[PDB]
Amino acid sequence: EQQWQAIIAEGLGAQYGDAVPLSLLRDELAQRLDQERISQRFLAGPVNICTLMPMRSIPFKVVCLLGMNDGVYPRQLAPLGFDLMSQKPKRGDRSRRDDDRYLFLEALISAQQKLYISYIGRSIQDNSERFPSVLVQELIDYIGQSHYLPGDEALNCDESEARVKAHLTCLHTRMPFDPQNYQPGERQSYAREWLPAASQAGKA
Amino acid sequence: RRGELGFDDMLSRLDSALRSESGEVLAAAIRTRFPVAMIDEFQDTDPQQYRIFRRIWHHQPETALLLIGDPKQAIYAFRGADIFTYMKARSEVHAHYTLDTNWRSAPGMVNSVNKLFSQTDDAFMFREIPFIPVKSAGKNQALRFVFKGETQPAMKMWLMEGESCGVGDYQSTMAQVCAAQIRDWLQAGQRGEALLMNGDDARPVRASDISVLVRSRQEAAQVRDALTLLEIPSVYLSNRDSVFET
Amino acid sequence: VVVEEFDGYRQIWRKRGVMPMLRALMSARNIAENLLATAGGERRLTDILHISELLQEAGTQLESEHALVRWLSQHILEPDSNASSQQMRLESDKHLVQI
Amino acid sequence: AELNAKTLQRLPGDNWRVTSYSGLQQRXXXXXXXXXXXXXXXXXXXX
Amino acid sequence: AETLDPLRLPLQGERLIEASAGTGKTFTIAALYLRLLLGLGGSAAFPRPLTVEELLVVTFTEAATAELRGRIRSNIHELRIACLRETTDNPLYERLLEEIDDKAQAAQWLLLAERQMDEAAVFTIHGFCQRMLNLNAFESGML
Amino acid sequence: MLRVYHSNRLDVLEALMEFIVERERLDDPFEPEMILVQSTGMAQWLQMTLSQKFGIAANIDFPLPASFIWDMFVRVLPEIPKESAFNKQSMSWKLMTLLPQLLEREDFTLLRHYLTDDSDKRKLFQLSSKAADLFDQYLVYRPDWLAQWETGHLVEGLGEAQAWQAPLWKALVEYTHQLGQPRWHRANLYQRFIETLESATTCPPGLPSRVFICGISALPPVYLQALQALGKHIEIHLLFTNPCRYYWGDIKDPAYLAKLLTRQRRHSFEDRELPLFRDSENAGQLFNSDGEQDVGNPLLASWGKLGRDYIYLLSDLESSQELDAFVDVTPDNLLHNIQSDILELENRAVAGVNIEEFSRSDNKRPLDPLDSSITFHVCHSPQREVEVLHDRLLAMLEEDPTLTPRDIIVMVADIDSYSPFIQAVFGSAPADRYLPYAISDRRARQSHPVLEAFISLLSLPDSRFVSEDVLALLDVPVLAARFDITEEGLRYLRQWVNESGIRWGIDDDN
Amino acid sequence: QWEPVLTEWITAVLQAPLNETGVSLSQLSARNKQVEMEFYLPISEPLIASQLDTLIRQFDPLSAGCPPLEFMQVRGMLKGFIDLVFRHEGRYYLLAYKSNWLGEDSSAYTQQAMAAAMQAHRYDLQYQLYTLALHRYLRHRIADYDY
Ligand SMILES: Nc1ncnc2c1ncn2[C@@H]1O[C@H](COP(=O)(O)OP(=O)(O)NP(=O)(O)O)[C@@H](O)[C@H]1O
Ligand SMILES: [Mg+2]
Repeated sequence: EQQWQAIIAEGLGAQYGDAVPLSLLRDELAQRLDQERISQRFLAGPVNICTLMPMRSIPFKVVCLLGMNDGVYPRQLAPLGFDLMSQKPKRGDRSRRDDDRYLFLEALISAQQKLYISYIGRSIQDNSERFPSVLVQELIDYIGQSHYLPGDEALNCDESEARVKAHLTCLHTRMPFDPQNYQPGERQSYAREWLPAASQAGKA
Repeated sequence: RRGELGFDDMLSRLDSALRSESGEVLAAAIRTRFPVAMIDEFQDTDPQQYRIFRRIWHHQPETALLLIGDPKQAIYAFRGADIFTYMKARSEVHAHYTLDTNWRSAPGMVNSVNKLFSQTDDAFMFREIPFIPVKSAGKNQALRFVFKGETQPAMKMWLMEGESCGVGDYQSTMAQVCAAQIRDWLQAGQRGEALLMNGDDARPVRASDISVLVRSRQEAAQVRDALTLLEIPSVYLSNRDSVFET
Repeated sequence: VVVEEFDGYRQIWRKRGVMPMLRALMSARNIAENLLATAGGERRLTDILHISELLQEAGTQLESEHALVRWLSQHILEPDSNASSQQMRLESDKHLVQI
Repeated sequence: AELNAKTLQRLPGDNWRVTSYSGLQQRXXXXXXXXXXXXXXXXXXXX
Repeated sequence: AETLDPLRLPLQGERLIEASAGTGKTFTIAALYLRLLLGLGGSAAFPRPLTVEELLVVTFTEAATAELRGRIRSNIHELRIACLRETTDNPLYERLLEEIDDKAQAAQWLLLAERQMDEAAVFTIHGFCQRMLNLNAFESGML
Repeated sequence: MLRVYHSNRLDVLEALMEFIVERERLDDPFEPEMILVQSTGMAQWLQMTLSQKFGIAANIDFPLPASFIWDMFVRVLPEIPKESAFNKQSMSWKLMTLLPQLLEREDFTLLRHYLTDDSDKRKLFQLSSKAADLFDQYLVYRPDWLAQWETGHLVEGLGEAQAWQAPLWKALVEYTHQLGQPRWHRANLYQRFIETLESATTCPPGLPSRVFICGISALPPVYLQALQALGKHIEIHLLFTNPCRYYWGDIKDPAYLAKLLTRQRRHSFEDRELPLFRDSENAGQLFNSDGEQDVGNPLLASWGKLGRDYIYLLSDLESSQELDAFVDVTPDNLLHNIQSDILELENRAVAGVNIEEFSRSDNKRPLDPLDSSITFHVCHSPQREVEVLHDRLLAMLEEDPTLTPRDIIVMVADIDSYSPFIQAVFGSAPADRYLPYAISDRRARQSHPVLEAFISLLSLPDSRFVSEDVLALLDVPVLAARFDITEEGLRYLRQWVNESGIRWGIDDDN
Repeated sequence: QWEPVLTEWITAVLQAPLNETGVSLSQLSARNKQVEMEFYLPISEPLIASQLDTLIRQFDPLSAGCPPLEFMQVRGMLKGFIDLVFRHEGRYYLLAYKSNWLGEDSSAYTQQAMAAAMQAHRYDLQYQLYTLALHRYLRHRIADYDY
């Protein structure tokens, strides 16, 4: 009732006389009922999961980023196309893409200890290829061009580069029971539920 | 009524939109948005598609258009594509350009195909689709494949024995034989005997590098059932079957 | 005893959702291991996990525990064509014949 | 090979929570359960 | 029919390029794409250099769009690296660099393109008309 | 005065605000304290941080800059209504009037081809909504235009399709006059607002003591034009984070660098400005007629294109007093190397410009193999990916003694695509393993079924009344409750409907 | 069905005198009003029930009723909305509205039964907590504040 009557009230207060078809309102109200979001529990303290919101930047010790696959991020909403602003921009114009591109910088500046970036390399279903977002691409580029692993202190620019970029990138496996996960080392899985599966200890 | 849309309906609606008197404004925007367009795999083209691309870029200066296609390759007629409209475009374009050399496959594979399509005159039986001989590259000259020592010729046609053959017999036998040949390459692949070699370089033949091309689904299942019977795990990449049916 | 364990499963089902339940069942029954022991069962296990992953995606949007069992049947009847419910590749561990 | 899963030692995390007074009354598990309403009820037979 | 040099092709009006299988048809699209970004080929060159978002490439399969997108990304990257090193170990890039006039400004445009690569225009037809309608709606008479 | 606080990181700025509240205490107790935020999360954080220092935080007003600025016109100027006369909502319903009247005006023809085709009015409404949205945007970011079209003049050097927008705008001003609703609106108002504060007594009634701008890195130029002229009275503090301590903004004219050669005083020690004085102006940096070229760090140049324009605004304020507190970060971990290289604005990328440079690799910075500071992880599905994330979170907690899961955040492109998976893996985790989580920005669905069933009820006049579709209305236990069909009996209406041959629409008439 | 039923009742509310000072809600100028204060009150070391309700019950007559309140160990922030805060005679007040009561109309609200329901819904701890909040906020805002 509140939303509906809010719509109609918006109408009346605007002085709109003509008869109206129902299919106009039915599809307004659909938009009105799901418009709401619940952010309540944000900083309650349970580890925080949430989408990247402009102008919200909170210093943290650990920042995780998921779904950096190319084309999923940044997010795309074209300008309306008869917009005049998008034709001749001035300084302070805001456009969604530049918003995302700037956020990915904020989150970098904000993480005070561990930054964590992830993206889907290969579609699990067809083993197709997927790609990282262009931002992640630029980042790994910058890392690889600014650093070298201590192993080879004289090799080459590009070779030490692809070397590092190989050292920073981890390829996690396709299935949880893949025993590679559990081989003792640095990356090792805490899930003990798949362990006997990976050990292949079961009887047929 | 619902304000929905669909694949064929998309293309159709853009064609109609241009078609309409107002559509000329529309085209002007696109000639602004993309004052070039490079269409690839153009040998597959629809009447609608070509009507569009033409109506946009056939005229006006400063816009380019690049059509890229091999008319020999157009297999999609079932999906609505048509060769004849390609030949039409080929007619209305003044300039043609040809790329000479095959970079893809072995120096043997080039000569094999060329030999097989030079057997008759006008193999493709469209006067407008002449075959021409192509030349392998120099990067590929050293390519060779070795199975139990001495190299295996680039192409091997497996001839069935007997006089009359029905489709069923053919599908059983040939699938089976394919499988038997496939596991042999594999077993020789785990011992490192059979190798894909560019010059001195090599690599054993993993079950990955083998591909089996089939025309239809039932065919493919016919391949797998026999091929898994030999304990070779196999996938079918075109499988559209849904999990819930299992 | 069996009746009991399933009765605890319903509890996990109501509180924690679906996928947690099927997880608990797979661990306790040891099925996720016994299939991998069995020949070919690797494929079967992939199908099971996949289906579960879908029971999440439809599991949230539907509030009822029961309307989900409602839903699953309806999809068992009409498989459709659609992309996400299409089978995943069985294993990428071993190189495969790409038919 | 041999293989094993690591296991956490410290608690995953202690209690830090932002709550209202409502997050205080909560509910009671045991002999006494706390509710706003009174369980005891009396019927009225006057008509 | 004339034989083709990627760097000799005039990019004006309609042009058809035909050749048999494995002939590198897809492979050339990269070269022409770069050429378009820098406005090269002189007489055969397009009037003015273009921006990544102004180049339309339309391919047959959704997968092919992904691949070609990637390859173009890589090639732009490598070519930029070369422009800064002024030498390169690959022949096609080497010829491009012989054609290029000012290598620094070239590297700048390339960098900008490389950034723009997120929204770079590659589609299929059914993926093209999709966008285009939702882009200019009035004309198309769409919601 | 308008004060501007530049910082590396927020935790400094939040503490500065603490200090400002501390030294000076508003006379009136009940006057709430104005702090501008662009979101709710930022507010909630600021509270939790203040109340921890002071011991409590309350009466802190957290409006949006637009909402605030609007609130303020009401205070400086009489006659203004509390909510304005132009909205992203109402303007829709007014345009949905004007457009039919204005068809075939010899101008709007382009539209006339769009609409007149056919409709149940759906199209007209879509177009109304979008036009409204634009005019709002114009109001904020381009009020000069609406001043033009309000007259009937046109703007030169402005893209096509203006011609059908402007007369619609004029028609809107005039029409909403005819309805008599208040003429005043954000576009024509803010100018007379700036002007009335321009010449005034320093004490206009009703304005709050001191105002804070915290965590908002983007404001339209109009608001800064406003707050600048406001500074003559109320003290405003701009809390602004920017990564680069130097000036990474642009340059307008080579005569505009003179004004930008002023200095940023530092509270901690002494005044400071950008490096290499006038030589960095010529340089390659500020080049041609365009903005900054090299921009030092390649990352910042590419990513920061927003903060560019904004920091270019803030430095354009005449009366502004800017001071800068930057906490240097000491390079150790890879991450700190990056955040550093951004901060001091240097390029650490080894190009391999020449071969003698290109051979030896050691002039890069060395990288410890042990560093998890920045890590990249390739997974297969969203499922598998989140599941790996979980493990790495645990490992990170175990590896450092003080880490509170409160200190960890997980961000997503679109949270609704990843919700079910998160809820799956964090939910199924065993006790010892289990760590708590909270998901924010989920689309808020409090009751799924009633809403859906109701919308379908609005859909009746079309609806074909397929049997299963009608029964789905009974699925909802309330719509059954009204009709007192129990769940047990509803098993019967499943077979009966099936068996009794009920399939097509409801009546013979239908 | 409500409007004529409400508009009367509200006046009865605003006109009711309060406490011993006899203040009418009507007499409050918007300068002395503060509407719906949200506060955040930090709790530093874990707050244990029994280590509190003894302090409560000790000085509180109202906490004699019902068992000791039980809540798990908690450390963190505490939230709340003061319905209304206003100052009269240079003296602050704390005001909270409650509604409920499906069953009754008449004197089922008395000095006794109000205190009964307070002890039933544990508004005791609630008002004490607010008073702590308002206390700290005044101690903060008012130079030379005394409880
Ligand atoms: N000019 C070139 N120099 C070096 N390698 C090349 C060149 N052109 C093509 N190749 C390689 O040759 C193979 C075939 O290239 P491709 O672009 O697929 O041709 P195509 O015409 O698109 N084949 P298809 O799509 O089946 O017609 C690829 O594996 C390329 O790397
Ligand atoms: Mg190709």
